Amino acid sequence: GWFREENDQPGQAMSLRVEKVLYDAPTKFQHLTIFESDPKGPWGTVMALDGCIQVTDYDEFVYHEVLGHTSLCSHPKPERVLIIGGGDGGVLREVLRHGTVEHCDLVDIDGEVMEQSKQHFPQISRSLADPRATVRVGDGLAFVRQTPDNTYDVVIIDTAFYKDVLRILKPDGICCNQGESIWLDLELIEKMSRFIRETGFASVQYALMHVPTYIGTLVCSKKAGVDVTKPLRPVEDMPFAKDLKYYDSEMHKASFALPRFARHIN
Amino acid sequence: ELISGGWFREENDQWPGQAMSLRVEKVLYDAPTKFQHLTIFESDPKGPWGTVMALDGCIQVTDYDEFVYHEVLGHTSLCSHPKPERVLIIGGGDGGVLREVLRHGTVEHCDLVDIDGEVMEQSKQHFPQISRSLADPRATVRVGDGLAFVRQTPDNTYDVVIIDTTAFYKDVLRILKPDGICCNQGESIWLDLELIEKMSRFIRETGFASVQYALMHVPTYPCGSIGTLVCSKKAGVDVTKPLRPVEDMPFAKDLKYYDSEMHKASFALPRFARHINN
Ligand SMILES: C[S@@H](CCCN)C[C@H]1O[C@@H](n2cnc3c(N)ncnc32)[C@H](O)[C@@H]1O
Ligand SMILES: C[S@@H](CCCN)C[C@H]1O[C@@H](n2cnc3c(N)ncnc32)[C@H](O)[C@@H]1O
Ligand SMILES: COc1ccc(C2=NC[C@@H](C)N2)c(O)c1
Ligand SMILES: COc1ccc(C2=NC[C@@H](C)N2)c(O)c1
Repeated sequence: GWFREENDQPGQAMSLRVEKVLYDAPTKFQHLTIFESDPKGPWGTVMALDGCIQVTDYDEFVYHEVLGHTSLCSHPKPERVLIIGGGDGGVLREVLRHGTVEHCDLVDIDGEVMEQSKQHFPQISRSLADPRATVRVGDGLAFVRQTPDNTYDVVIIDTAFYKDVLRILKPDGICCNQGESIWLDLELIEKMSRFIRETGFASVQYALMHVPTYIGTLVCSKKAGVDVTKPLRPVEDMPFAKDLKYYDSEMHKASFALPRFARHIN
Repeated sequence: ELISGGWFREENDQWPGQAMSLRVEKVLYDAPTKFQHLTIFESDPKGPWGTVMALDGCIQVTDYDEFVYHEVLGHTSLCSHPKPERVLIIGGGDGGVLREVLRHGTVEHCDLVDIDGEVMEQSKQHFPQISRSLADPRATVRVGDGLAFVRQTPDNTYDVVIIDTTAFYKDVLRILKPDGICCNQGESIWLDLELIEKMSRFIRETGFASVQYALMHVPTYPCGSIGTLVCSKKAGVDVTKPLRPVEDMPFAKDLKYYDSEMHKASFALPRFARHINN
């Protein structure tokens, strides 16, 4: 058998050989597929949601180190962190390396994702049981609505709402979401960036990522003048810097340099 | 083999258990050549790709993305050179690199050698926007093996050598002038990290003073990432910061990918790979 991935945005398909199907069922919220890919390939275990791959053993370090560290290294002293989505635990694992982090909340709508990540991606999900984390099953929209002003230093969106994200951040707050591809959806990113800036964020900057197959991130600061393109707390000064396989300060700087057709985003 | 409405399947033997497929709208060419199997087709009009070129079942050019790897190859090499007057391109029968090279006012002549005359022929036909450079009076376009060509070239002929391909490295160093920049199509840091390190190491060894690997951001590559080894003949040259920034040259604003920030960014590698560049 072969898992086939397709996008409405057509005439193209990416196919992965299925070694063993590990989970395949709808959930309260979406279709969840987990499979062991060809042992001769690099991919390891693969997770898709509604047919779109979200996690592979092989590349997960990329998007988890970028979202975790681009945001937290852009913050003067991130103590309280919210993660919306992230039920696999990867961003949480990266967030929790930082010795400044006192507490992280994680809210994912789908408790089956977390359950299934516990069983099939222990390399990613081990962080869910960290004492500095509180993991909640529920809607992030509903969650941010019922959250006090000035609760978090950083909100990470790993999937009215953006007013509430702005509201729940402290004055020096960093918001970081999963952006669309500049190839696939330049139009969406332009719109998101304007949207976010208008709802109140002072600077919005798009960071690009290098994935083995195809993504990036919007990094949003509440206070202006702050150049998020240069690390405010370089990871190189921190004890875990050599533990990371993708992210460092040079990659952080490089990530905001956009091909010319997309530059006007930043 | 290929039919209209059928699917083009791209597989890679270094990466088993995956395939990237494209829906074929119109088969344009599908025959063996003297050297390779050339396959050209119009892809799904509702997709972004347009016309697609494959050699031995490996896609080499699409209308959508060609600007990336041609701008990266053309300008990273030429903006690292004080005065690129005479330019060699090995491979590149489609003319894409050549079109970028010739944007530069300092170029007097560019030689181009591609082993397969059918590639150039079929690029003139089905990718006019890439191959229009093949008719430029400042270009001499030749059918031949690049191995024999550089073997037969005098010492200190070229300011820049660009290897754009699907003992020889001794020759490239030899035929470059003292200020020479060599540039090649590099393998993926994902697929073949080791090849790049062995390659970078033997290039330096054969006698190039510095070697730096640049990364590109492509819309799709089912084999990881495509890169470029940018190599300096003279010592004390830093290819990672543009020697002649494109922002000063009248055609900068015509480029869709490359600029100085992209140039600098391209040499920042993922931590797992950074030892390649230091
Ligand atoms: C698996 S994670 C994939 C990203 C790479 N780590 C994506 C998660 O976002 C969750 N998600 C989607 N919408 C929401 C909302 N509205 N709230 C919380 N979590 C959400 C969804 O259940 C996935 O687990
Ligand atoms: C099409 S180009 C790759 C597309 C990026 N412009 C790859 C070309 O290299 C040629 N090639 C391969 N081997 C050689 C040799 N030995 N010499 C010259 N050209 C070569 C081959 O015919 C393609 O046209
Ligand atoms: C080679 O097949 C693959 C492999 C990985 C992904 C993937 N990893 C994260 C997310 C962006 N997509 C994919 O979509 C297809
Ligand atoms: C949509 O599927 C695609 C699209 C593009 C490529 C490609 N562009 C440059 C060359 C190296 N490969 C591909 O292989 C498959």
